Amino acid sequence: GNYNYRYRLFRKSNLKPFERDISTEIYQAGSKPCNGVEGFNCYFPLQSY
Amino acid sequence: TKCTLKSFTVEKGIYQTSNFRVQPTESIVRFPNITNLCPFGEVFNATRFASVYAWNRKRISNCVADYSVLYNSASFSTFKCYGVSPTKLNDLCFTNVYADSFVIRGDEVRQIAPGQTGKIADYNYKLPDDFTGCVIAWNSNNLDSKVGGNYNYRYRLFRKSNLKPFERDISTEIYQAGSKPCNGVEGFNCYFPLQSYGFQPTNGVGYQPYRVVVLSFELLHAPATVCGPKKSTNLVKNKCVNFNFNGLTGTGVLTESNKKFLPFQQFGRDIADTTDAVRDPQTLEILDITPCSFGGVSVITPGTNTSNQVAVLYQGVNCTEVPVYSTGSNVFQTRAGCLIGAEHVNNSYECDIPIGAGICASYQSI
Amino acid sequence: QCVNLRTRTQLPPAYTNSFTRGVYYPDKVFRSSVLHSTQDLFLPFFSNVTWFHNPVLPFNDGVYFASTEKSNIIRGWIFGTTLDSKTQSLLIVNNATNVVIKVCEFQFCNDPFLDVYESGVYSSANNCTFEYVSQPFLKNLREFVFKNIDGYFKIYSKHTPINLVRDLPQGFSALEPLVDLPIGINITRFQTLLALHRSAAAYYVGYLQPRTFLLKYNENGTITDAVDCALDPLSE
Ligand SMILES: *[C@@H]1O[C@H](CO)[C@@H](O[C@@H]2O[C@H](CO)[C@@H](O)[C@H](O)[C@H]2NC(C)=O)[C@H](O)[C@H]1NC(C)=O
Ligand SMILES: *[C@@H]1O[C@H](CO)[C@@H](O[C@@H]2O[C@H](CO)[C@@H](O)[C@H](O)[C@H]2NC(C)=O)[C@H](O)[C@H]1NC(C)=O
Ligand SMILES: *[C@@H]1O[C@H](CO)[C@@H](O[C@@H]2O[C@H](CO)[C@@H](O)[C@H](O)[C@H]2NC(C)=O)[C@H](O)[C@H]1NC(C)=O
Ligand SMILES: *[C@@H]1O[C@H](CO)[C@@H](O[C@@H]2O[C@H](CO)[C@@H](O)[C@H](O)[C@H]2NC(C)=O)[C@H](O)[C@H]1NC(C)=O
Ligand SMILES: *[C@@H]1O[C@H](CO)[C@@H](O[C@@H]2O[C@H](CO)[C@@H](O)[C@H](O)[C@H]2NC(C)=O)[C@H](O)[C@H]1NC(C)=O
Ligand SMILES: *[C@@H]1O[C@H](CO)[C@@H](O[C@@H]2O[C@H](CO)[C@@H](O)[C@H](O)[C@H]2NC(C)=O)[C@H](O)[C@H]1NC(C)=O
Ligand SMILES: *[C@@H]1O[C@H](CO)[C@@H](O)[C@H](O)[C@H]1NC(C)=O
Ligand SMILES: *[C@@H]1O[C@H](CO)[C@@H](O)[C@H](O)[C@H]1NC(C)=O
Ligand SMILES: *[C@@H]1O[C@H](CO)[C@@H](O)[C@H](O)[C@H]1NC(C)=O
Ligand SMILES: *[C@@H]1O[C@H](CO)[C@@H](O)[C@H](O)[C@H]1NC(C)=O
Repeated sequence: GNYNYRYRLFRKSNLKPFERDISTEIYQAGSKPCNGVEGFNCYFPLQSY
Repeated sequence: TKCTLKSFTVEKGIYQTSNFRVQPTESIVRFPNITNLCPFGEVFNATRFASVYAWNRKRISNCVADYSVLYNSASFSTFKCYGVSPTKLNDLCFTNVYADSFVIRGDEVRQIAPGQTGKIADYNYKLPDDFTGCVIAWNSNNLDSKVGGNYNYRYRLFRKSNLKPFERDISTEIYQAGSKPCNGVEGFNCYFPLQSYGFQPTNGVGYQPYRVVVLSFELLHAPATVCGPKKSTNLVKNKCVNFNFNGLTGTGVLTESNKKFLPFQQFGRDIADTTDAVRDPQTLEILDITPCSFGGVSVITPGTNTSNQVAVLYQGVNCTEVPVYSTGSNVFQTRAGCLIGAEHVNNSYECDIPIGAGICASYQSI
Repeated sequence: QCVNLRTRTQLPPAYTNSFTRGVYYPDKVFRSSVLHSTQDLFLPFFSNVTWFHNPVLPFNDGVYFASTEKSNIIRGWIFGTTLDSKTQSLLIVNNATNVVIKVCEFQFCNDPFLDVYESGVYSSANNCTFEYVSQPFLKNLREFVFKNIDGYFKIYSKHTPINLVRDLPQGFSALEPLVDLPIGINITRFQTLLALHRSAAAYYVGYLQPRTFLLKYNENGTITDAVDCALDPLSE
């Protein structure tokens, strides 16, 4: 199994053409502020293949 | 003027350069008071759930459903939405909802998913691989589990075939494992397909009871009736804003009106199909819509060869909302609009540069 | 609990003139002192309306129903295609206090009637989908228009005090919208419901057709006159 390839899964908004995003910050899916703490309604935006 | 005329010299006269309009300030939305909520409380807060092989089925239609409180509440151990993201349920909606509720073990939580196999997934409840909806699961050890054993709940383990998607089998017939016939009496090759859950308060995590409810949303060609509330806000007056009154969108300034809408109309139009009055769905009062002001602008100049100072005329615009030429010089309000950069005199001469309504200007200043 | 009666309900199927009745508001838009032309389903002017003095009648596109009712003998209506459990059936009843609308696969008897001493004209009621309860609908001319377009069931109603003896009066009165149903059923036939004591009812039925009309709106937004654009050259 190859897992060197990862893709984004969550974003605040869409992407303008020919842009690049490499930042890896926790995603505040719910109303609860994650404040950099992983948990409920907080998920890693990068998913492997 | 030079740019529009595309020249570096301008002769004496009046020229039309551009337009002018009042921009909207903010937005407002109006919608009815919102009522007839879907009864999720009687489902999730039900005192007693049914067994997994006899899962309770409930039909939901013709109500407003708020999934925001369900998503925000952390009391649910497992919250798995497959068809769509939970945040988008409040926006679009389907024609009906089906809720299937039961109680299972804590380890069998992942069996209730598309493309899953197991005793529950093949003998009690089955989900199609194309199923759309959500699944909610939460521990109920303090309630469902009994110190003497919650033997009431049963699970099916034995059947020749599997269970179809959204298919329930509750047959209590003695399963015949072998080819030896049985006269309703369990023997070597005959057994009861149903066995009892053995929940206790001290059994360990994984064996504790878990209440599980799956929600499936269906979109038959009948009109949709169940989805989230429509947000609203207050309303303002005497200011050009844009509005979304009950699905009717448009810009303008809203004032009070004295028209008498007959008790079942919603909005009124006069002629050429242009809306003039609306009724807000909450206060139930008749308002009036007026397009906020606009018009063309013009410049009066005596010629570049003579001087370099000009005057500006706004056509058909009241001298109340003009806005560097906001104050400038003395402002004159005339039947043709408003004029800035020239002085009004009490004399009367011949007409040099026509302006309108019997008045015109000339260079002396202007 | 439903049994076929002995005597036949052979009502004389007479014909009479519609005159200028059967006009309803086509939308919910307020207009003041204006002439507006619209194309929709209407009852043609001076048409031939059927008079019954309880058969299954076709529904077609829409139905105009009228009754010079006395002491509230008519009670409700039944709508469907096969009129059994094989297809969804609509039922409307106006009892003493409320009106009840149900959408279920009933099993109606061969001669439904409400009976007196609530609903017992059906042997069974299964797979119910839609329910609704509201205020009562009802010398007393009751006019109703029933339409079914793209899964929407529209009911328009009007009540009038009359003093004429026998037939429909010569006059104009628009029908205001009453009720909307967001349910999809391909209704093709219907039936009338009577509550006759266990021991002489007249109404009028007409059909709608697509055509163009011209309507006049007065200052207060009420329809006071109309013209049929396909009756005679002067109207055109
Ligand atoms: C089941 O009942 C509980 C208890 O009444 C509900 O939890 C309450 O929810 C309201 C609305 O969010 C809160 O204001 C209360 O503080 C909650 N009480 C407790 C003790 O948590 C719960 O919402 C009900 N479930 C459903 C589906 O209606
Ligand atoms: C929608 O809800 C609002 C708020 O509950 C209702 O406004 C109330 O109307 C009554 C009747 O005049 C007043 O006594 C209250 O003071 C009003 N409350 C507020 C907050 O304004 C309104 O009547 C409702 N409208 C409909 C059609 O249901
Ligand atoms: C420009 O707007 C002002 C503000 O409304 C107008 O002043 C109004 O004039 C009418 C007619 O005399 C009065 O009845 C109002 O009381 C005035 N309003 C105010 C706030 O003073 C003015 O007339 C408008 N300009 C023109 C040319 O009509
Ligand atoms: C007329 O119809 C109404 C509507 O069904 C009846 O009122 C209901 O009666 C049932 C009978 O058990 C009650 O369960 C409901 O709670 C009642 N609802 C309401 C809104 O009242 C009424 O009883 C009927 N009257 C007669 C004389 O048959
Ligand atoms: C009993 O009710 C169910 C559910 O209301 C009906 O199931 C529908 O069956 C049709 C037939 O293809 C499907 O297209 C629908 O999606 C089903 N669900 C609905 C309408 O919600 C069932 O047909 C009803 N039984 C009878 C005899 O009409
Ligand atoms: C249309 O509306 C006007 C205004 O409400 C009605 O005029 C009133 O008529 C009543 C008669 O019942 C008089 O008592 C009032 O004095 C009238 N007021 C005014 C301001 O005219 C009118 O009757 C309504 N109908 C028609 C056909 O015009
Ligand atoms: C226009 O310009 C010429 C030369 O630039 C000058 O002689 C003439 O007087 C000017 N005309 C005016 C100022 O009206
Ligand atoms: C002269 O014009 C001003 C306004 O520019 C006015 O107030 C004044 O009354 C006028 N005087 C006469 C004598 O007309
Ligand atoms: C209405 O139908 C009856 C039944 O045939 C007929 O006698 C009568 O002339 C018709 N009226 C018309 C066509 O105006
Ligand atoms: C009614 O029947 C027609 C013809 O069989 C069909 O086209 C239509 O979809 C049906 N409408 C329903 C079942 O609501």
